[PDB]
This record gives sequence, structure tokens and C-alpha cells, in this order.
Amino acid sequence: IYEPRLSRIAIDKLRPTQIAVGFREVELKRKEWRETRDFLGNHIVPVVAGPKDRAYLIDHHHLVLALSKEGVEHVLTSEVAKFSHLGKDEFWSVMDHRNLIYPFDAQGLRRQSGDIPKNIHDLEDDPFRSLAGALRMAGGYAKVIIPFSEFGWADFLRRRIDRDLLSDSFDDALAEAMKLAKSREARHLPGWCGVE
Amino acid sequence: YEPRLSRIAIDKLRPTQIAVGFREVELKRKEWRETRDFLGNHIVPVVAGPKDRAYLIDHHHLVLALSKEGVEHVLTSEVAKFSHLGKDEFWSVMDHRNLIYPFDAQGLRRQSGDIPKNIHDLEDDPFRSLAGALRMAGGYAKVIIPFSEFGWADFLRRRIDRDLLSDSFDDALAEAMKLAKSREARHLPGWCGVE
Amino acid sequence: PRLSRIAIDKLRPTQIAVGFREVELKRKEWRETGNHIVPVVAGPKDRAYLIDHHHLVLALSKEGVEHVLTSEVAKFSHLGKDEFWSVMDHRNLIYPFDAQGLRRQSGDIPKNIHDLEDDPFRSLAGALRMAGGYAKVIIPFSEFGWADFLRRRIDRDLLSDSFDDALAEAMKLAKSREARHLPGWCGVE
Amino acid sequence: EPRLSRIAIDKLRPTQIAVGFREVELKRKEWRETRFLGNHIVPVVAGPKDRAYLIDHHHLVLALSKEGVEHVLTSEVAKFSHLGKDEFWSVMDHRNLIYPFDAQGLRRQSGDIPKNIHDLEDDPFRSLAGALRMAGGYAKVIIPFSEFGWADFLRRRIDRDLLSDSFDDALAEAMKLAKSREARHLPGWCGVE
Repeated sequence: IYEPRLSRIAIDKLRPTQIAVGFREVELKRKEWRETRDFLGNHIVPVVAGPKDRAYLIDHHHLVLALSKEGVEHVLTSEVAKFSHLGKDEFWSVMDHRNLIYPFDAQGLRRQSGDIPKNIHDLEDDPFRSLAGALRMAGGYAKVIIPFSEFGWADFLRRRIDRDLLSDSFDDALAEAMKLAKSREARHLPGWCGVE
Repeated sequence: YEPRLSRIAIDKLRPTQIAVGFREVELKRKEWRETRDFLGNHIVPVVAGPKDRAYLIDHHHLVLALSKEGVEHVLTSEVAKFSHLGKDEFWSVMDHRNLIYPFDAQGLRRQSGDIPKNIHDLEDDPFRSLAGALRMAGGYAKVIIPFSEFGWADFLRRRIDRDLLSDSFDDALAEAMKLAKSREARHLPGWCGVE
Repeated sequence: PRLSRIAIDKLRPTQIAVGFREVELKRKEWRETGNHIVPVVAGPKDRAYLIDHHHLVLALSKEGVEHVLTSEVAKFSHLGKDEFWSVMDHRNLIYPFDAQGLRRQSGDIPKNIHDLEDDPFRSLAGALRMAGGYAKVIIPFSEFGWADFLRRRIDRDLLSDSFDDALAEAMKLAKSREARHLPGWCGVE
Repeated sequence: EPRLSRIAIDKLRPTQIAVGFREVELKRKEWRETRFLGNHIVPVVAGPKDRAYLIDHHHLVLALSKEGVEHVLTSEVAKFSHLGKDEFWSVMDHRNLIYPFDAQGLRRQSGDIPKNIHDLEDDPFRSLAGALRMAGGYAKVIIPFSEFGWADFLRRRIDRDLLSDSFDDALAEAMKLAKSREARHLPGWCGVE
């Protein structure tokens, strides 16, 4: 019986696997959606079965918060791994070990597993996460297969662009980021894309 | 942020490989037959190709099983879009990315042109069946390398008489096993013996 | 990539613990018997960071080897300390866990090779692989994944007192559906 | 746990058919003033017989060869010496350590891989692709033979004449291309989304 299957869960029941997202990206998703008119072809979101019966969301937090904020109750899911034989301790370890969690808060601090929110509606806003998204969307770096590429870019920017620039003027913060992305200083980042 | 759910008729799915192991197909059939919306149904990865064509990217054993059991459609998920490309380039892109596997039932390389266009035209590669069976018996580990099993099928086809495989499969499996465990097979993915 | 050289006592580790039994075994090879090359990452200062082979490099150190060839596989020396560890972590090139599998912070990663803490479950998982327990694999820190699984299921005391006994137990857990979720699992499906 | 050795570069067996000569000419001029305690180590597979197969860096070794460097350090990173020859190529292909495409992008049998660096064919588009990445039109990436996939995309869209008779027009047309929607599917793509 050869693999993943469609299922269906209440968004209020998904367990997050990261502490933060960029609310700006969330809000853009919510516009797109607010402005589009069976089950074919809604979003499917990948998930892992954890302890008790719980499903842990593995990607697409922005989209899931967007949908949740739009009043959408359910989302299609596909279980891509089954760890429900583990206790909770072991589970988080295995997840951590397999790079399926990202316990970093809105100001980029490593935090413990227990600090990972239990409901989606508790994600924190990481404004550098939004900046790093927009940067990519602008052509500042490439998508790469590395997990949490964006969060790497967000940490780079956060040490280099003033938060006050970012709330004052997003596009000027973006313009800065764009000057930095291209500099030799960002050379060590995944997806880096400039003159050698 | 992106993936959506879709459907095709299986007769419209375009394969990306030439052979499968028919024993493994029959086991998947036997199962399906024996399990109890659209919730519960199988979903398979697919790349958008030239004209409007969906190309199945993994799970050929399952797709053929399902097709041989009469099942008319399957749930899919576009995971890449190359409809902007023309035929030649698409095919080349496909290989550059190892989304294709054009080796025939006797393990020989062929040209994109030789890839079947229905699931129903897949050849039987019996050493691919032996490799699956060897994995399930715990002769080596699953591993994320694409085509791990076919790499094993090749090892075995250089070493185990084809005939033995029809005469006694369990004998072919025991042979496979004693090779899986030895240093001869150490270069293979998922290798699992004494160091 | 091109080739260089440091004193071993100058190499910066990137993990807290290694399996001391495995280290002792590696000695006995090198001892009972084409120099060794080892990948390193250039960080803050000219400074060299060892990205693998801690067991082997420590074994060399304990045998009195002064130096070791090395191959620099990445510069990060334009970064401060902090950004550096952050990057290392994101790149998964650090394993900041101690002898009991406990997450410690990047600053608690030791500065010298002989400051490596001993984890016996790393040693047991080591041995389990060599015995056909599970498959070498591309996943990073794979043996530590196995050491965590064992450490929750085999008495530390049994491990310290009788290694064969622990390994027989580990063998039996390795082939069982409880281990199915681990990298390299090799059991009857 | 790898170890070092050297080989005569004649004795090293290649693993692809083509390199970009413009890229080899470059590595030669750069190399030219610098100035074994810090030489180059290059990754190699131990093959059937005692033969050693170059795993990357053909552009570089060709450059050495052509400045009369005789040996090179090497790190044996895989051992396939227990295999027959036929098996050996097949495992090579399976692990994507060979690139049997000639200077035209055309797929050739593994028999047609040259047995000496000095027979590497010139793929002008490979050189374009190298200069393109260097201009920052796309990005390095963990994927196997990326530059080549970009050679193959440019080879389809910019006639050969512009390459031989004017490198930079060529570089420039390449750049407008690497930023467009048209290249979205390439690894490293970096244009506006």
C-alpha cells in the first residue's frame, strides 16, 4: 500500500513546528486568497504524525496562518512520516535531529522545544523573516534545498539593518537588503548570487 | 504557500521510467484488494510537461498496481512545472535532475524516446523485484538516493543467474541476502553488513 | 580547495562529545600499523574548525601526533563569533550536545580536542553500525541519532559493565519496528 | 577517514568529455603567479585496476597540465576497485559521478569518455555558463553539474557566432536571459518572482 495519502484536519488542531513567521508575508497571502473566487484544488500541507494523535505542520506556516486568519477551518494534509510510537521527549529530539523544527523566536533567539507554540494562532511576527522573503521574491537570492534558507537570510539582515528602518520604510529596508545580498559579505549564505 | 491537489486518469499519466518489478506490483495489488472519500486516497508526485502532460515522478509500482486493479484515477500534486519547455529541452532537463530512469528490464540505458507513454507499457525487471524483496527482508536500508533499488537490481543481475530467479525466488532471495551482507556490496546505498 | 596543516592542539572542535571506546579502537588500528587529511572550516581569526572525524583526530592526539593535514572546505572568517555559530548551526556543522545527549549552547563547545566529553552511547552506536546493525548514511550526525535512541532504552550501568551484553540488546532493538524511524534502519518490513 | 596521495596527471582518468576553454585559460592566468605545503588536492575515486578517476575540477586540472605541472595531490573519496569495468561505469552513472556529454550537449556512451585530461573537448557554452555565474546571474547550488545545465539552456538560445566573435555581447544576452521567467527552472535561478 505504497505511500502518502490524503487527509484533512482542522487548522485549530495542527501543531506548529516553529515560533515565528513574517506577518507581512502572512498578510500578502491573505490578500491573494481574499481575492480568489469539491476538494480539487485546495492547498495540501505536509505533516508528520506525532505523539497521541497529533499532526505537526512541517512547512507552509505562513500559508496556514493566512488561512486561519481568513476564517478557513480545515486544510488538506499528507502525512509524510510517522513518529507516533515515540514519547514527547524523544519525539522532539528526533524532529530536531531531522531538522523539522525551528525553535527560534521573533528576534532570532534559539529557544527550547517547549517554547514552540501549540496553536498556529500563537506564531510570533518575525519582521526580518518578511524582509528575507521579499528579498528573495525580488531576486536577491535563489531558492535552494537547504531547510530554512530564509531564516538564514533573515538572521544576516537582522544584524545589519536597523529595525526602525524596517518599520519606517519597508522598501528602503528592502533596498538595503538588496545592496547587501549582492555584496561579497553575503557570500556564505545559501542561494548567494553576486560577483565573485 | 503553493502545492494544490489534483486528479488525472492513470491512462493519461506519462511514465518517467521504463521497467518495474512485477512481483512488487502484485504484492501492492494483493494489499489494496485487502484494505477496507477522497480522504484516504493515494497521492502521487507529478511534474508538468510539454503540451498539457503530467509526468509521474515516483510510485510507478503503485500506479500500475492501481491501474491493474481497475482504478480509474489517482490524486496528484504538481511539484514542478516545465510546460514552458519544448520536447528536447524538457527531456534533457528531466535527466539533469534525475526525474527520469530510462533503463530497460535488462538494465540497459535507453533514450528518452524509449520511455513508455502508458503505465501499461512498463516492462518487468525481475531483478528489481528481487531488490525490493531483499529490502523488505532487511538486506539493506531505505535511503533517499533516487533509484537506490535499481542500483541494487543491477548488482544482483550481474551475479545471480536469471533462471534461478524463476525457478526458485526464495533461493534467489537467499543468494541476494548473502551478497547483501558481504563486502562485495559495500559500495551500495543502504549497505548494511559487518565492517 | 587546496591543502594545508595545523598542530592538532590548535584545531577547533564543533561537537561536545565522542565515543571514547571508538576512539580507543581507532588508536589500535593506527597503532598496530598516506597521511590523514581532515576537513576543516576557516572561521574568526585564521582559526580552523574541524567538521568531522573527531574520533580519529582525538585518537591521533592521544598517540602523540603533532600535526594533521587538512582541507579547507569553506571560509567564514569575515564573521564575528556570534554570526559564525549561528551560521554553523544553520549549516548543520555543529553538534552542541553533551555526553548525556543534552543540548548545550554553542559557547559550551570545547576549545581543544582533548576537552571532548565521552559519550558511551555514541560508542555503542558506533559498534552497532560495525556489526551490521544499520547502514552508514548521508544524514549528518547519524550515529548520534542512534545513541539517543539507545540511551533511552538500555541501562547506563549495563552498558558500562558489559559491552557485549549491551550490544546484543542494541542489535535486537535495531531490527525491531521501534527503530523504524531512524536513519539507516535495516529490518524486516 | 581519507588519506592523501599524488598522481601523474597523464595517469588520471577524466569523468567528463568537455570543459570550457575560456575558463581553463582563466585559471591559467590566475594560477600564473602563486609563487606539498599548500598545493591542490583534488577528489578522486579508486577504480577498477588501480586507475584513479577525477571527480571534479576538470577545468582546473586541464590548466595545471597546460602549465606543465606533472603531479597533483588527491584524496581518494570512494573505493570501487572490487567491481568489473562494465559494472564500474554503471555505478558511476548511478551516483552521478560521470558527465558523458560532448561539446555539443549531446549524450554519448560512457565508452566515449577520454582517458587522459589532454583530450578534454571545448564546450564554449560551459565557459559562458562559468562567466555567467561569476557575473552573479545565478548561484552555486549542491546539484551535480549545474554549470552544464546552464550551458545546455544557453546553447539553445544564443547562436555560437556570438560566443567566439564577441564574448561580452554573449555574456550580456545571457544575463537578460538568466533573469527572465524563461530560466525559472534552472538550479540557482535568481530572477524576479
